[PDB]
Amino acid sequence: EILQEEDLIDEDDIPVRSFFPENWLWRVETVDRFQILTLWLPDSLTTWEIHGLSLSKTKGLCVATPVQLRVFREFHLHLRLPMSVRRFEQLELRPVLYNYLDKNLTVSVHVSPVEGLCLAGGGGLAQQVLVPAGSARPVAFSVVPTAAAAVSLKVVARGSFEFPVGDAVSKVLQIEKEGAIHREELVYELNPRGRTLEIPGNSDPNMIPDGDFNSYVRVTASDPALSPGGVASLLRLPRGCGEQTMIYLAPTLAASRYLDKTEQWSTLPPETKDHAVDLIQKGYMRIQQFRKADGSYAAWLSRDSSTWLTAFVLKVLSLAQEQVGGSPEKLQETSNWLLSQQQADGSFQDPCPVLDRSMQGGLVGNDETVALTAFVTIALHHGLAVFQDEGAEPLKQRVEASISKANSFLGEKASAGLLGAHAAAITAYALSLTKAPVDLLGVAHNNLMAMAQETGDNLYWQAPALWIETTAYALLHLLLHEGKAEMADQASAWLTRQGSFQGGFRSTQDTVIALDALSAYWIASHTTEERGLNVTLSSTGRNGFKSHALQLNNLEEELQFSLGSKINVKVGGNSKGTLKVLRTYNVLDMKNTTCQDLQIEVTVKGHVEYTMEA
Amino acid sequence: KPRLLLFSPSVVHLGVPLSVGVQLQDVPRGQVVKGSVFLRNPSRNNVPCSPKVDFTLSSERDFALLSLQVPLKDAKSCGLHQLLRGPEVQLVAHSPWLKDSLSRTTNIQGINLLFSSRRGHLFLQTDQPIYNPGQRVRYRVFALDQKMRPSTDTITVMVENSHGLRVRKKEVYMPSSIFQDDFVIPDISEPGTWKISARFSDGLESNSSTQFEVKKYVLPNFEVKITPGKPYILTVPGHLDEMQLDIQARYIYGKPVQGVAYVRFGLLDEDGKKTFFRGLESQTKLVNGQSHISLSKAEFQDALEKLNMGITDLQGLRLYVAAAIIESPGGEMEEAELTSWYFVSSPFSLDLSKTKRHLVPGAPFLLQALVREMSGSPASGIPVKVSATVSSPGSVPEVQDIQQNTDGSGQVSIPIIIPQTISELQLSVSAGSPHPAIARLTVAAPPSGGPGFLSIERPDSRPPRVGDTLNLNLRAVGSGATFSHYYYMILSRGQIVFMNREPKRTLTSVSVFVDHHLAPSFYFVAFYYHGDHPVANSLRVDVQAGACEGKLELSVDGAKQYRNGESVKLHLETDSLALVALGALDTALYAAGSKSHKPLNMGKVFEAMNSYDLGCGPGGGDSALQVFQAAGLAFSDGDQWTLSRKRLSC
Amino acid sequence: VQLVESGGGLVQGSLRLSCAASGSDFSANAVGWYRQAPGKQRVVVASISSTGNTKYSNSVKGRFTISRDNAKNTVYLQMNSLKPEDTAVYYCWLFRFGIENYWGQGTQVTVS
Amino acid sequence: RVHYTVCIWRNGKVGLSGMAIADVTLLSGFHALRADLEKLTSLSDRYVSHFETEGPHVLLYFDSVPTSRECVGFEAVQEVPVGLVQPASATLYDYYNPERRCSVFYGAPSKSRLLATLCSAEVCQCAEGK
Ligand SMILES: *[C@@H]1O[C@H](CO)[C@@H](O)[C@H](O)[C@H]1NC(C)=O
Ligand SMILES: *[C@@H]1O[C@H](CO)[C@@H](O)[C@H](O)[C@H]1NC(C)=O
Ligand SMILES: *[C@@H]1O[C@H](CO)[C@@H](O)[C@H](O)[C@H]1NC(C)=O
Ligand SMILES: *[C@@H]1O[C@H](CO)[C@@H](O)[C@H](O)[C@H]1NC(C)=O
Repeated sequence: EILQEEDLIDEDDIPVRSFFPENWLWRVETVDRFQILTLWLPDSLTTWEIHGLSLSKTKGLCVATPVQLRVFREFHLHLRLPMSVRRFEQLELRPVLYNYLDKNLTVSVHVSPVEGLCLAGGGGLAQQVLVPAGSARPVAFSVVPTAAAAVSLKVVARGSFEFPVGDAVSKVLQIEKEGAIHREELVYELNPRGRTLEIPGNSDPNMIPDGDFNSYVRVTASDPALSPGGVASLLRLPRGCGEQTMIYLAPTLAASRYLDKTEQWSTLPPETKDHAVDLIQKGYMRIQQFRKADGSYAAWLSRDSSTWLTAFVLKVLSLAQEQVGGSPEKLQETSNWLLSQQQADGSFQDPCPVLDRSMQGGLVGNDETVALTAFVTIALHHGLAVFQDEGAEPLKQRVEASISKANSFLGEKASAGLLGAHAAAITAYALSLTKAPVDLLGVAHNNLMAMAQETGDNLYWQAPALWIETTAYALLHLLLHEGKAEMADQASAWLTRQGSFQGGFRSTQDTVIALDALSAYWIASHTTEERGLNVTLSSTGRNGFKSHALQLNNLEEELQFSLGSKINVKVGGNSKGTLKVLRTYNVLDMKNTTCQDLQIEVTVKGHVEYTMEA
Repeated sequence: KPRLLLFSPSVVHLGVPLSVGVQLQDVPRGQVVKGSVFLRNPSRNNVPCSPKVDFTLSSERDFALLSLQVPLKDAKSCGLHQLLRGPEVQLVAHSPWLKDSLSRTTNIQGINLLFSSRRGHLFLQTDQPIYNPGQRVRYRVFALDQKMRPSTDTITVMVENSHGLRVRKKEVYMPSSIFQDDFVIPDISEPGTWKISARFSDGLESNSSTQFEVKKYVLPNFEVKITPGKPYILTVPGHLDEMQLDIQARYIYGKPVQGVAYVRFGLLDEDGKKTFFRGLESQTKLVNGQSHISLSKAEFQDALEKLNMGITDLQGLRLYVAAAIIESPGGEMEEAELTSWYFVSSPFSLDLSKTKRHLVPGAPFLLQALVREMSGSPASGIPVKVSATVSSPGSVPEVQDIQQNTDGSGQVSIPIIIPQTISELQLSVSAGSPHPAIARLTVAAPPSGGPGFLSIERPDSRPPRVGDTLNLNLRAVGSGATFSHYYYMILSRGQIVFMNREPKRTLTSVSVFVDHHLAPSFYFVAFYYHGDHPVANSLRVDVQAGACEGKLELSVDGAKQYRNGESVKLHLETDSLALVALGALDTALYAAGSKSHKPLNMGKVFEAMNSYDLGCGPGGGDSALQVFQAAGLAFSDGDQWTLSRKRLSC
Repeated sequence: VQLVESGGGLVQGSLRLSCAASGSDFSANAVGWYRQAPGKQRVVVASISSTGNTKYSNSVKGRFTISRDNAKNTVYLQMNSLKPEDTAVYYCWLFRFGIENYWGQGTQVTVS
Repeated sequence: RVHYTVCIWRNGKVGLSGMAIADVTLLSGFHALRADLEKLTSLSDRYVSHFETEGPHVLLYFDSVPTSRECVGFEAVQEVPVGLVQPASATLYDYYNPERRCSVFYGAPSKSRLLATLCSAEVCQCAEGK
């Protein structure tokens, strides 16, 4: 029970431990097969785990075994500050003295009188402590942080001259702003009406004026076939007369293009794809030599031409032109020949009917003139692509004039009503495909709807060749007419069911059209848009006018934005997501300092010695 | 009746060369076949997706391994990214010999391949395992090509928020193969787990991520760890092993903590709900940072009776052990949890993930089992009993019993003998004495009437070290000797890195040199043809640790117990010019509350390299196609091909 | 680091009693002297801090001065008005890094 | 020689469902006498099941903490005079959830529980001086 009258090592003599990095040796360097780099150990007593990665051009990646560097001081001072300290609140510091030496030490511990902190004695008052060998002695220090931002408090423990050992630690305690932390989550919605919205500026009274005001935006995108066996079996080598060759070539081209568009070529072996291409090339040549002088494409050279088969061949060859190095001018001549056969009112003649009507599909019947007129226009339109961009300008304009005349004529016939399902179906597709006038297009669409049939789920219009073909034409019209809406999905489902039967698509006219419709439907359904939802926020705050953007083409995004007042929103894009701006600020919060559930009270009675007193 | 045979890994990664194998079969010996192989997508009118490569294989040297380049620009031009129904590209071989001589319908023969933009390896490293809000995060990403050499491609690094919200995206083109960047966590960030993702710019699904945890922590001063006496507790009827565990508290710098340990016990179900005990709390002073705490059998069951759980109910429950050590007279406390300590009915746990299915009649079915101690490292000297019951259709099912001990690495190779014309097989393997850990499986025999099978036999049955040369014995089974050669190939990381042939002999032995190209594992597909049909049988071969060739050796000046501020000398030894990327970490951070996830090491690197492997299973197959599929190969000999994979994973 | 000291001898008195340090960054580290009289334990007699702030044992404070100079890496404990109880063996004390303590052979002094 | 009296009670009915671990810290320069501390655990109605004291630190484990003001006291010894006057600290934890702490500052017999700090509505200043 005795003091020391300044018989302790000098305060300035002991080094001060102030650098406490949780991670220090962060660097990437080049080594010439050998290198020693000196390091300056940070003033923290732990076991560093030094590790490295070697990235050489020749050898490659080669991770290394960690080196457990251990830094330790025999007599030190461990000052552990709390994570959060509130200003103007009693604080308890317990810097413990660890004496691992084999001697007993009497030391003086005192907190340097850093400004902004009020010590127990108001200054550097020493607290003698006896630390026995291999023991820890806490030295409590009660302080009240009166500062505003942060204070660097250093605890100095200078030992006696019996064994001159000392250590000092300097740390900075972060005093958080007065008041609690509040979160204001403002959820919203987004859409392509209801586009622009404005989030009201904060006007709460509890907010402390002088302090922090952080706002964060969190936008979320919130995003939501026919058997390859049967279709492949349709690939057959064309043979026979000028008509029977097209019987075997039209299905072959449709099956090849269906799989091409449906991307079902992977299922079959690659040999089949080139086998299909080779058959198309052979068929293209086989029918090309049946061509007359003026591109008539008759069944026999001696026999007179038929406009029906010429249009059918023109449609088939025009589609195959993409994958076959054909000669466009021959198709141009054929289109020119077709224009000649047009009647005064815009119809088409077909002076010589084809030998076999079984390939005509649902054409044989009471009504033929309207079917041919629409059928030829579909073929004629398909021939627009083959026309070369350079030269042959007059030929095109003559086609658009005639097809428009045919489009007009179809308008009166369809509008007249009492047309058969097949004639109505083709007429609707012809007008929609060729960009017919809206009024005629509109009536044709609703006329077909009237003749529509519905017997159950995924039922519309086993089945006869007429019904299968007519449904296919309607499906093509619906898909091109304001997209697909709950009917192409339902209608096409029947076509797949009807085509899945053994030996389905009995005829060829249905087979080519049906496979054309289903391929168009499949590509329409399996397609996605950008779904962009980029939103821009703008506000006129104290700092002025600021703007931001958040592209959500793919995920979710968060972004720091410096807007302190009422903000504006500018949503764009078809995609709909969720926007929620959260603002954080300090409020005037108060509570019990005392314990609420578990309470402990301790009192001391007796006489306690002292050295310096007021 | 010759054949041209096309081999290629079942998946082609855009931007990296693709290994293709072309091999003739039954050639008249007087004709040389020439052609070219290329990728083409039939969805876009057979537009080639890669430059054509010609092989020109002859009869004297039929086998020919050739590589195809697949640049990104070529893929874009041919329209591989515009596909709608999944990724699918065709690899074809164009050779006029097919149509003119063999009289095939078309001079083309190919295989359907899946494709993916995944390529290269990205390794992300963070400053610290765990951060607290307001601190600056320093992360760097290493870009590596397929061959593990440094790359210089453009990458994009996007940091994700705890909720999955991106808060950063930096498209950086990098010539040094190392890209160091940092950011600041928001001061208001709630505790959670973040994620740093990086990917090559051109590639779209070639990403790689490293997770760091954000949590409000104060760096602990000492570490507490609870080590149970045995990681398992027997719960068999009658006998209940005593539950004793040790508690150790040690200051980070190494000295032993001197405090008091307060322990509480409880049970956990599968989800994690806790059922704490009452009155079983044990508090004891730590002598030299040690406290041996055990539960007597009498008091444990009493607590169970108090909770009416019952002995039988201890099916998969975990016995919680939480400490609250308080160093005295320090005043601070740290806590340890012991979630991973189960009640089990047997100490050992057999693993039969290496025993190949699809036995081959007439050859010794090799049984491979890994006897791993319950939640622990593999153990040695544990007798394992197997009772194989071959089910002969024409007689009573014979029963064979054979016993062997673990070699010492935890793996046991027990060869059982299987006769011909066997319907199926059922064998039960049980390692333990007493308390066996029974495990059983049934392997069905291949359909009868097919071509003779191929039996791949490895005499050693141990994982070879890099630089060794393992020998494999090939033997045809139940077939004529019409064939005159054995064709084999080696697959590593989804690439045919070796193709050759071996002449038939009485004892056909093939020496395979295991270099760094074959790591951490490789397949071995060998096939022979019985006139017209193919016969094949694969074999997955593992490889040892095979430390990096780079040979980076961090070292310090011994152990001098450096004081704070002393100048240490870090010695860096490397076998060539290299970019050493260093990081010194405070081990106290690992103690601070966290998942204690492992850092980057060879376990992750070898997993990265082997992440590209396409094969699945231990090998073997019912038919030639199935074994080619299993090994991760696409095959087509004209009249018999392999269907495209349904997915990038098996 | 090796500490070398000398200059102690019988006197009626004043002794230079200088000590030299074997380099090792003599400056920027505290230095001083220790008195070890017969029987009793070793005690501080006088010391000089790195900054120059001198401290003396209260028992013999203010009698004999302590001088440290960096020119030749040495210290002095010039004595004066020697008291008969001062007979003891002195040691040269060095104190580097704040935790490392060193002491020399120690020269003995006699009084009459 | 000084006499201590540490007391514990809880409001209860929620939040605790367990026992407590007192962590009273003695005044600087004290150390609880071992003898008086041991006799607490020897009584038939012993209030604390386990204890451990080293230097100025005392770790008392209270098996049961009731809603009443039941409590125990011990004696300390003086080994070195307290250099400066300040209020020490005492902490009570929850056995099954030590996060539920309870920090209380206790002063010397003739001193106060808080440092002299004259605080206004917005700013405060301290009068720690002679
Ligand atoms: C330190 O004090 C203890 C108290 O009993 C004593 O046993 C020990 O001998 C002392 N140290 C030395 C070096 O004498
Ligand atoms: C997104 O930005 C683009 C321009 O890049 C523009 O379309 C519009 O401003 C936003 N909305 C959509 C849907 O793109
Ligand atoms: C603290 O909580 C108690 C309830 O036990 C209440 O009586 C007291 O008023 C609270 N202190 C305040 C509101 O300052
Ligand atoms: C890449 O991202 C996808 C989806 O964003 C994810 O499923 C995948 O796991 C990521 N890759 C890695 C290696 O984590």
